[PDB]
Amino acid sequence: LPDSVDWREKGCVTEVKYQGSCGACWAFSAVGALEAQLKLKTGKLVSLSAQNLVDCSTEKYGNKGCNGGFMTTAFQYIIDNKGIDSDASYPYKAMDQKCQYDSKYRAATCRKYTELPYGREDVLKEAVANKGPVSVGVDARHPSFFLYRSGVYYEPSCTQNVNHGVLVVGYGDLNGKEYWLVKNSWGHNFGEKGYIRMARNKGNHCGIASFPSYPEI
Ligand SMILES: *[C@H](CS(=O)(=O)c1ccccc1)[C@H](CCc1ccccc1)NC(=O)[C@H](CCS(=O)(=O)c1ccccc1)NC(=O)N1CCOCC1
Repeated sequence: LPDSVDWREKGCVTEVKYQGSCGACWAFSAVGALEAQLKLKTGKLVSLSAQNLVDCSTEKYGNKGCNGGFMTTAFQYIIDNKGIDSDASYPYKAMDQKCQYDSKYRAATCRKYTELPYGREDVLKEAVANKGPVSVGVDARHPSFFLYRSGVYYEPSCTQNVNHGVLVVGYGDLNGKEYWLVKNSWGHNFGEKGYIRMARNKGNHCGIASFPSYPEI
């Protein structure tokens, strides 16, 4: 395993998106993971439809559109549905709509997904390096998270009580302090150009390694 990894360098991460008034962070976290796999298997990088998950991966999957969801059930939907549209053909309107999936504009498919063991940052590291970007949940209820702008984020009062779905696109160390490179979905005005570096190997800080998962085409 390399001392550091940044899947952006490998051209496997689309542009940071802005979820707006719709709390579909789970939707963005899920598509982000698939996008990296689509690129890794077709040399083509395309933003996948988050709206597609918000309108179609609903009750049967335990998801509530703009009111919250699960990355794993989002993957199962893509498998059951055998496809998901691209952002271009099924744009993000930031609100729940009637499912408008159209296989004519399918951009990717999913074969299965894997959930990693709870709290194991060493397994997450091995996955991020060898498999690609991993979808994880983090405790982002503290203001210190919102006010973030630079450096390795460390919040003493963080817990493993996750509530926000995001994407781990790499890891490394900045001045001795280890970190996870996390892509957020609050626009480019958050942290450093939409990303945030979170403390690594600090006892599953903010529960970043609590519920990791990634898709496989
Ligand atoms: C996205 C997070 S957000 O940007 O912090 C946000 C804060 C406030 C309002 C909107 C978004 C999203 C927010 C849900 C929400 C909550 C309250 C009001 C409106 C919207 N969070 C979720 O969708 C999470 C994602 C799953 S997780 O990463 O927390 C996780 C937990 C357990 C195992 C694995 C991963 N899920 C939910 O919030 N819910 C609630 C509804 O039922 C489905 C799951």
